[PDB]
Formats: sequence, structure tokens, C-alpha cells
Amino acid sequence: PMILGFWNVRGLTHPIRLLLEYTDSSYEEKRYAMGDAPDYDRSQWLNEKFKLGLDFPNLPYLIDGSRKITQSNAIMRYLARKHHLCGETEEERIRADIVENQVMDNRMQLIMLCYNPDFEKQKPEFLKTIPEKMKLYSEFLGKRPWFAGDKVTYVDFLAYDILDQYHIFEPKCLDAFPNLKDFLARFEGLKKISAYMKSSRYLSTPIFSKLAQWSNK
Amino acid sequence: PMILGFWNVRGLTHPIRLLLEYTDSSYEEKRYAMGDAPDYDRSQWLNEKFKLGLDFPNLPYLIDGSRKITQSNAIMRYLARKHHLCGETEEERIRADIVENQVMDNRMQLIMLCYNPDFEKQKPEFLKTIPEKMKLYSEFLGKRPWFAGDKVTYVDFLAYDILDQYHIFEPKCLDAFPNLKDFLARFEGLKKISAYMKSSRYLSTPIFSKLAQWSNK
Ligand SMILES: N[C@@H](CCC(=O)N[C@@H](CS[C@@H]1c2ccccc2-c2ccccc2[C@H]1O)C(=O)NCC(=O)O)C(=O)O
Ligand SMILES: N[C@@H](CCC(=O)N[C@@H](CS[C@@H]1c2ccccc2-c2ccccc2[C@H]1O)C(=O)NCC(=O)O)C(=O)O
Repeated sequence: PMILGFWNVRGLTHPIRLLLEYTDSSYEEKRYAMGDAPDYDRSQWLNEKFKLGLDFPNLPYLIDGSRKITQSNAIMRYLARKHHLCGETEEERIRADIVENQVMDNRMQLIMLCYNPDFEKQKPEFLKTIPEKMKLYSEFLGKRPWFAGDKVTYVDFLAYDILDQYHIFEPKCLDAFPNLKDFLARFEGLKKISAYMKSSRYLSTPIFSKLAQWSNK
Repeated sequence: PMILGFWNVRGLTHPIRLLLEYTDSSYEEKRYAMGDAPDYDRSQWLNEKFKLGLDFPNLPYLIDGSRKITQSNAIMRYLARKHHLCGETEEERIRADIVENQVMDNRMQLIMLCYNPDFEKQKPEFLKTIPEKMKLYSEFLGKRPWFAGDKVTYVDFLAYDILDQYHIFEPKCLDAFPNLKDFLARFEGLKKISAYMKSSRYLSTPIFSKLAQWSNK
């Protein structure tokens, strides 16, 4: 089958695992473990980093026969093309493009905070910024059922993940945004998703590696 | 015409300024200035950030008729689709997907180094990771004229920019990789490119804002 490699955390790989399940892909996973502080040993990965034939070795990676991919967005697009889960008109394409990239930004902002030695003192400032990020997603989605238009596309998988993470981080963050709360429930409502969430494979937390200041164990 | 908005620095917009020229696009730019220390006023932008009707306001932005786009990668792909500068086959799409995302990683690595107060401190070590970064681009490219394959595609504008930047940072970083040096000369040799580099509109430095520790002026 296809091999997905990543750390044994949700990290930035949730969308992929979700999309592999949604599409009924036949895949196996390799979940590398990181050791504990203070050294946070990475040897399980490092032992094979340069042995897998990857052009730009990194995690996550996807091996699909002779096809070897790295970079999460490139893996997401590869599986989207295979399964017809890309936008179909220019307008959906542009919406898809923007959201892909915007998710990445919002993901990096969370990371910078959670790996900041000053997490606890930085936290208050970060919180204040949340309602503005969510408003932008709320107004972008509006009354559409999904981010790109009328049909699920790979970008709903990225959007779900990041909205779900901010929601774990600040549970009351979606209170003001009905259509967001509704998008979460709709997504989780998809038959394949629903069934995966009850599976042995489901990995929602920790979100971050042991190095982080939040959701690290 | 189209409007490109961004700071008056090369930043991460080089690839879009290059592509507008290559495609002979009719564009004007709004180059925002940041005031100087100690408050580095961003008011010129901030006064209109939410008045442009962008979905997720940011810089760069492109306005193209009724289309309004943010996210540099999204602007790049929009222009690529508009001018047929995308990969044509599955192998070329995958190669483009990976490179697009890898360039962003290598970009963030540089930015992250350049915005650290401990810059001078960190240079040395950063300087040793370079050989390995270049080697990967070099092997990936191999004997091909362009990164996706047989034809110039938008990712070549991305690859050009980051190899250019690394080369400004470490003038000798490419002596070991002649195919990369050849790629820089072939890109710069493109007709519309050459003319742009001698024009008043060309902005190859500074790279970073006044905030930065290198290429900040
Ligand atoms: N742009 C690329 C990003 C590739 C990359 O940096 N990968 C990390 C793991 S991803 C990492 C992470 C590691 C552990 C736990 C969490 C994270 C995480 C979470 C959210 C967002 C970013 C992160 C990141 O901090 C990794 O360990 N790489 C193998 C290595 O360096 O040898 C992508 O989109 O695919
Ligand atoms: N992922 C997005 C990124 C959008 C974004 O963060 N833009 C920065 C300017 S880009 C910035 C920069 C500002 C000044 C000088 C240099 C940089 C820079 C250079 C290289 C790489 C990244 C950077 C960045 O540090 C900004 O000032 N935004 C307006 C605002 O937030 O209100 C994209 O790909 O387009």
C-alpha cells in the first residue's frame, strides 16, 4: 500500500490522514517516536531520513509506488488530483489556493507561540488575536457548505484541522461564529470521517512534539 | 491595469514582480513604506488594510479586474494559470508542488535567521547547512533546463529567487554546483527578464525590512 511517514503526533499531518481515510486509500503508516527531554532523540527518523529515496527528505512523506513526495501541501494536492478533490472552476481554484496558504500562516502563528519559552507570558497577547482570525474565516465561508464552493475539496481538510486546533486551544473561540461551528459538525459528519474518529488509528492529540509548551504529551 | 501591493523591499515578492514582467502584464505597483526606528510606522498600509475588499488582508496582494488575491503562492498560481505556466503532466505537477513548498521552507529558514538579534552569533552554523540545501536543489534539477521539466513554469521564478538570495548571503555557495549557476544565467537570460533587470522598476535589495539584521537597507 501507500506509506505515510510522520511523528506519532497530529502535528501538520491530520489533514493527510483524514484525506487518506475519506478516499478509502489503502495505506500503512510509519509513526516515528521522538525521545524525551532533554535530548529529544530523533534517531528513529534520522536512521532512515536519507535511505528512502526522497528528493528533499522531510516529514511527512508519502510513498506511492515509485512516487515519493514530501511537503504536506504537495502530498495533499497529489491525493486531491488522484481523487478529483480540487476546485473545478477558476473561482474554486483561487479560493482553494488562498485557503491552503492562509491555513499555513495560522498554523505557523500557533507553533511560534507553543515553542516560545515564554509561552505563558505570551499567551494573553495571542488570545486577543483569535477573534480576528476566526472572523476572517467566518466571512470567507459565509453561507457556503464548504470553503471552495458547493463541493468538498482538499482545502476543507486543511481548514477543519486548523479550526479544530484553535478550538482546542481556546474552546470559546467559535461561540460568536455559528457557520464555523456548523462547518466543524458537517465535516465530522462525513461518513468516512465519522468512522475514522472511532478507529484505532485516530490520533487527535498531542498536537505538538515533546519540545512544545502546550499539547506536547 | 492590475495592481500589485507590497512593501518597498524585495521581501517574498520578487517572484511575482518577475512573472508580471515575463508575461508582459499591464500592472502598476503600490510600494508601501515603513517609517524608521524606533516605531517603524506601518500606517501607510494599516490605514487601508481593511478597505481594499481583500478576503484575508495581507501583503502582497494582487488586484486583477474583479479578482482580489492575497498569499504569494496563490498570486503565483493565479498568474501561472492565466498565462499557461503550470506543469502539464502529473510528473511536472508533483515536481512543481514540492519545489513551491520547499522554496517557502528555505525562505522561512533565511527570514528566521535574518530577524534574530543573535544573527552574527547564528550565521556560522547557518553557513554550514547551506551546502546540503544547495546539493538537494542541484540533484533535483540534474540535467534539465528548468525545475518542472522541459518548459519554464512559475516554480522557476520561485527557485530563481531563493537561489539568488542564498547566493547574495554566501557568494560561494554555488561554486560546487554548476548546474545551479547555469540555471541562474539561463533565467536571467530570458529576454523580458534581462530588460527588467536594467529598468527603473527593478528592486533586488534590500531584501528585508529595517527590522532585519542583514539586507535591511
Ligand atoms: N513545510 C513542510 C514542514 C516540514 C517540517 O518542518 N517537518 C517536521 C515535522 S512538522 C514540524 C513538527 C514536528 C513535530 C510536531 C509538530 C510539528 C509541527 C506542527 C505544525 C506545523 C509545523 C510543525 C513543524 O514544526 C520534521 O520533523 N521534519 C523532518 C526533518 O526535519 O528531518 C511540510 O509542510 O511538510
Ligand atoms: N504567507 C504570506 C506571508 C505574508 C506576510 O507575512 N506578509 C508580510 C510582508 S512579507 C514579510 C516581510 C516584511 C518586510 C520585509 C521582508 C519580509 C519577508 C521576506 C521574506 C519572507 C517573508 C517575509 C515576511 O516576514 C506583511 O507585512 N504582511 C502585511 C500584514 O500582515 O498586515 C504570503 O506568502 O504572502
